[PDB]
Amino acid sequence: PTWQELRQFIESFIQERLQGKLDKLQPDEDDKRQTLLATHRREAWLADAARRVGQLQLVTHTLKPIHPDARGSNLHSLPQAPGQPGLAGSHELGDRLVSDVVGNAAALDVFKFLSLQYQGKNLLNWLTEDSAEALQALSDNAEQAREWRQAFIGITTVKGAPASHSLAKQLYFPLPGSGYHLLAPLFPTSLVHHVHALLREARFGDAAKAAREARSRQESWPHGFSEYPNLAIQKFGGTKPQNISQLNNERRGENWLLPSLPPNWQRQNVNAPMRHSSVFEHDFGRTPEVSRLTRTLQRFLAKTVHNNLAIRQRRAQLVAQICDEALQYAARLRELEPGWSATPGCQLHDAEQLWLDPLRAQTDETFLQRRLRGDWPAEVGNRFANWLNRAVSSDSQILGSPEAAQWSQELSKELTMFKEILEDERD
Amino acid sequence: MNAIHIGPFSITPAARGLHYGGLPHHQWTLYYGPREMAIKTLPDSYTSSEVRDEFSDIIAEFVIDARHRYAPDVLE
Amino acid sequence: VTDPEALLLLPRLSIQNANAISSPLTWGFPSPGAFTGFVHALQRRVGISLDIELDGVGIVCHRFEAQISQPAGKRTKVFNLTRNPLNRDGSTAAIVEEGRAHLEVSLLLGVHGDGLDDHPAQEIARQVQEQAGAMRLAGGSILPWCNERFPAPNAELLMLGGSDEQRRKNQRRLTRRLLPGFALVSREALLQQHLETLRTTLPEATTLDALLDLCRINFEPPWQVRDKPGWLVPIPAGYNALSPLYLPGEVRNARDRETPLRFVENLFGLGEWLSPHRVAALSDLLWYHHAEPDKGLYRWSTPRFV
Amino acid sequence: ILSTASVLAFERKLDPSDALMSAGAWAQRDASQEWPAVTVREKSVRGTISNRLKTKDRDPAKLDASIQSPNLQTVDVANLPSDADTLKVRFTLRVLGGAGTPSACNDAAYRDKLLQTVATYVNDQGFAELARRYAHNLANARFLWRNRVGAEAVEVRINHIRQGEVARAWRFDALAIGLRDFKADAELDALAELIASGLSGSGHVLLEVVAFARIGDGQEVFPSQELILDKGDKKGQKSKTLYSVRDAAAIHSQKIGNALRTIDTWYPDEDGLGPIAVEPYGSVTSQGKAYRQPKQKLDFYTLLDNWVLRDEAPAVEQQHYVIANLIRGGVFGEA
Amino acid sequence: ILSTASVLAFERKLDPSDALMSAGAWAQRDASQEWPAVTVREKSVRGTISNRLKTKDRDPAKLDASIQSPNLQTVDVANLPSDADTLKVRFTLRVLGGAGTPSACNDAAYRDKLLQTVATYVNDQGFAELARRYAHNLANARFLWRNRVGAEAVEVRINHIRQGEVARAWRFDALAIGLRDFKADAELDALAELIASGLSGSGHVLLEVVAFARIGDGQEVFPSQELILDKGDKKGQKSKTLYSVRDAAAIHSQKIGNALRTIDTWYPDEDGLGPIAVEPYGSVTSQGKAYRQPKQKLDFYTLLDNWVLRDEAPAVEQQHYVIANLIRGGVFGEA
Repeated sequence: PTWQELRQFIESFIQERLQGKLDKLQPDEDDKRQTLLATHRREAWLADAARRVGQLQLVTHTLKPIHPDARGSNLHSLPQAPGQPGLAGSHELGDRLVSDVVGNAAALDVFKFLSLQYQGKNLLNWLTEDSAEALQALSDNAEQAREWRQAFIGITTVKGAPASHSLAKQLYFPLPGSGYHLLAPLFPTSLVHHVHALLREARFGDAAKAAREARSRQESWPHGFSEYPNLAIQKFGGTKPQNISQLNNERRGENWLLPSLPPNWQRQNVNAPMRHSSVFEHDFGRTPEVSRLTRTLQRFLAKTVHNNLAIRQRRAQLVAQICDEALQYAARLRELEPGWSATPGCQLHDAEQLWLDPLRAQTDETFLQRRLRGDWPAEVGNRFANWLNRAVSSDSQILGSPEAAQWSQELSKELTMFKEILEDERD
Repeated sequence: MNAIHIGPFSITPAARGLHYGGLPHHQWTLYYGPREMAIKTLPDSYTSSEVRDEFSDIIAEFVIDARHRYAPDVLE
Repeated sequence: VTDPEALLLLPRLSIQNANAISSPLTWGFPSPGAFTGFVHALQRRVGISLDIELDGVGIVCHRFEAQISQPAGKRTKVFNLTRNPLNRDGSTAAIVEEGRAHLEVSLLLGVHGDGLDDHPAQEIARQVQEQAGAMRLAGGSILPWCNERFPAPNAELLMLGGSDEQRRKNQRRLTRRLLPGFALVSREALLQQHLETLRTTLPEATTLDALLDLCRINFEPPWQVRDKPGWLVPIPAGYNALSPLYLPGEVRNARDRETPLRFVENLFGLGEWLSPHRVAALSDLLWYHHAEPDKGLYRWSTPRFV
Repeated sequence: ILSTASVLAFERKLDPSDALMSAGAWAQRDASQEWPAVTVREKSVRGTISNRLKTKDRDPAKLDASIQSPNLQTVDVANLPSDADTLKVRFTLRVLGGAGTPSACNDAAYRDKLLQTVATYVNDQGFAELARRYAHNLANARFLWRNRVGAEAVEVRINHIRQGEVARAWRFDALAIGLRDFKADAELDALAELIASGLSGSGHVLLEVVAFARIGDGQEVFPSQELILDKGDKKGQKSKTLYSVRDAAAIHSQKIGNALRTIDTWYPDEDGLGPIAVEPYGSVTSQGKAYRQPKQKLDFYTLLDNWVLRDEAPAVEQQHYVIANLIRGGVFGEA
Repeated sequence: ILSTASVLAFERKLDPSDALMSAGAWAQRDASQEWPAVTVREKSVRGTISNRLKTKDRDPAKLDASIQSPNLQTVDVANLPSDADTLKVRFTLRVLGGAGTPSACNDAAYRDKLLQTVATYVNDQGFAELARRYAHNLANARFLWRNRVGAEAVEVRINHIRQGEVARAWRFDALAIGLRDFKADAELDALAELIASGLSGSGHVLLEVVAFARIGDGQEVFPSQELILDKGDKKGQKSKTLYSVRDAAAIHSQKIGNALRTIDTWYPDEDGLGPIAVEPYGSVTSQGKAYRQPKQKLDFYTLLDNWVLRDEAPAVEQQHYVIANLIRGGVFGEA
């Protein structure tokens, strides 16, 4: 409201900076105190700040995370909210926006001179309006106030020509009718800082650590937690993260990338089940994916029926995943030897061996090539269905009610699909 | 440094220090009385909170095993 | 934007050092925009001479290996780097952390045009395969399968089937060819409905938080894990406008002074990896460009999926 | 006025695959398709302090206290098996066409001038000397690096794969062909003709390069060491890590490319080393010194602006160096 | 002023392999290529209190309380079978040569001066005493560290492998050749000449060294032992882990190298202990005390900075020590 309290606050700020640099320098002689107070104690420091606001730039998307010998145009722009559904971005950052600072590592003090809360609001939004308390609290003269306001508000607007350096990325995009756009991307350091802050609360917050301790104590808690596995660290500054930006000095490197990985990103090995009796209960069932699927079926089998059919839809989808993995198992059985099924052995699951090794029809001209064609083995999934019958809960309440009927119906449908898949293996 | 006492638990280091990697290290030992449960090599740059958090998983596992081992009987 | 008249199966392609950092927020499998741009570069280089159009790519990703390591004492991971050459004064240059990945993917390409009636299917298939064998897919060289046991040619299958059963058998055989992999599809509808579910759970929740909730493992107190419909990776869903579309000669140090440049920001969506037998047709897996250049929104998606 | 393009980038021509390393016996190199791969294992080392002291810890008490604390590391080691004295290193090389064609260029006039300069280079002498030196660096197994140092016999087999079959098989004695002399041979000239036709062509030329080194039985092979930054973490890590693809030791593609590009014998410093890798500002990482400095008129950038803009065509050796940089690639262009 | 280089990295000459240990019988050691390898099995130990107390638990009550409840461990143990008395240890040594040339050097003039220094050494006194002591350390089985301390009879067979065939065979009684006296023998002089030809670069020398030691039926053998960071309880109190490559006990290559480097008999202290391993600041971890400290002007770094930088040539035995350090290799050089 009053200009006098803003003047008192900025004089207190420059006095705090003066006593801080006096304590840091610790000078007792050589006239260092007079030279320190001759440039950071009066309005001329604000004039000195006029030499510092033109060097700094307040941005939300910068180019300096891309190769640091590139000099482009870092721009502060909030992207428009897309009309298409189901996709995010930096447009989702509304009032939860932190604006990055780029420039010298010594002018950055004036950033807090643009980020104080004197009247209860940020001073950049105070200087974007022609307020009555504005242009009098910092300058007695009108024209000095106007040029100081223009220089102090120019930290948001992009300086120089619109430019992207050669070391920056530029990627052509095909237009629908006969065109291209060059589309240079910038690093969303505000969005990355927001995601890194959310991950900090998720992994090292007090409530998250309390929920982790409650999980470790196996007790109840009013809220849950998360883990965020397989995170990747991408440090931008090698030894000087302050040279990248101020937000990259807050989080020193550590881009904290999310694991967008395919399910076969941790392919262990391919193994041939030689001296074993059944593939589904001894080798295929011990893989961790179908292990989590079978524990999920065990959890979903003994449950209430209030969301039943919807849960059953999920259950149907769940059971589909398991037979998918069975095909996936057969898929990596295409990566093995052509004739592993013809090796000697007392028990090697010969009922499943017509589907386990499809390439032995190349090995044997008529000993076993015509056997898979004439037999058309599709009953093996029924054996797998028997293994899937070990994935259900041993509850008599499901058998008494129609839950077992729905389970048998979706099981019959999915193994009908599995048997139809296994039928046309000869093509 | 010195032992970390968490209830009946004592995290005591070996007096000898090794140099695993290039950084100095110490072999920290977790005892529940006379029985040790986890001997782990930890850096000398670790604070007491980090040494506590290294053995906190085994501490919580032993607490869970003690809860599930000496649980009282249930009448229905 | 159109139904393909044919589907061309580029086989197992071993991409050597692909860009593992797909996005400023995600790492791992590369962007689908890289695959769509590769198919458009294939159409730009050899598609026009064959009188065909190549739009829409379905990714299978038969193998993935990340050049990463897990440091001791941390549950996160770091990227293995390459030693760049020294500067002119003999000192080590500043390191830009770039991650690499060895991929093995097979691509379904949507082919439409009169040239399908002008050439044999194996001829245009072999031409686009030998063009693609000297290109790049996500920043990595393509290993063109020299001196192994049995090389894999393409199989261009015409989607204009004479009968529904023959078309079904063709699609099932083409799915059987690309079996040890996972189709990566776009899930804008699933992410939007999960955003609505979270907004009913708690208001003023952004799409970023709904995307994050569909990727982290949520632990619920009675301690179980909140399940997910699929793999539900966070993918780069395209590019949104960050600047007005400047003139082709306006932007300094552009790639070319004939293409207009516009500064963009990455768009993040939800993708799903599925077993490819769980789709009605293999043309649903095709990733299509969608520009909408008046409003930014330079997206890639899988239209006609469900 | 023919200003330089502000972005100017070239593809990696001669892009190799990762050099897969396996083990076997000499005179069984014909049936090397079933050779078991070299696996990278872990082992522990307890060394003692042997680095230079900076005259503050040279007192006997502190030095004895430092020795009394045991220095330990974990190292990734790759060894041959104790019944396999031969290391087989196999990779695939794609000689790409359009060697002088840049990926990106701002000015159309600069692109036309650069294409005309490269076209005059092919019309004058072609890629014949450069592909001769590339075929030399394929012919001796410089890509084996430290696997080449103490080997009894190194033999390189290079197979041209046209469609799906070996179109032409070259066999070279890698030890007879020196690491520093680029002589003339008939098989080497045929390989040079194939690589130069691949560089001058429109598609690509595919080669399979296999090198058998008789290092010794059970000896230590040297794959590429992975560059992993410790990043100032508190927990001690393994000091040495190696590179593998799938339980199979390998060399990085950039190391094989650096060995293939070690053809530059025209730098203004004395050739006591011999050839160096073709780099802008002639950087050699094994020396810590950069030859072909821009204060002399023999760095790649000033040679390109003299050859293209001001039409000051340099000597034939420096033209070979410039086109070897163009085949090498790189990201150029002033701001 | 000829300052020393910041990097002076040297490669390792006399490259050893992981010495695999198998088991067998004496007088059947001629046919020992089929001998089964020693397996690293597991056993459990109950550890009583046998260490010094810290003057706080010395009370009888807490001591008896700790003794009443002792601590159990699982140890990896390597033993011979109960019908096999002879331990066989096999490794291949690779004598490279070019010991004066460093792999990396920041200063070219310092590299030239070091090359001239090593060349003047070789012209004056070549690799004759050094190779004699290396042949001594191969002849006695010092690479059997604790497999030699109570062995009844040790025999070392060294075969020069040329083109996959044995060029020359040596058979030494390793107990007659002491661990401290460097005497002369005609076969040992022939092996010294072979290692001299390998180190001078005049030939490629690979040796297969097989040591047979009579320890006893079922006796515990001592391979290399790994560091264990975490014992825990998921791993059943794993206190000792021995080294093995594929179900086969083995010694580390650097342990064989340290046993081969034990040639340094010229440290300023008394030679009543005998030779020590060649290292900068002559450090012995078992003794815990540095022979050739930097204070007494006889360590490797001051002798190298006198011999090369200031042309102050040391004594003949001390320059033997310096060239033995150059053969050993390291990361010599400041920061």
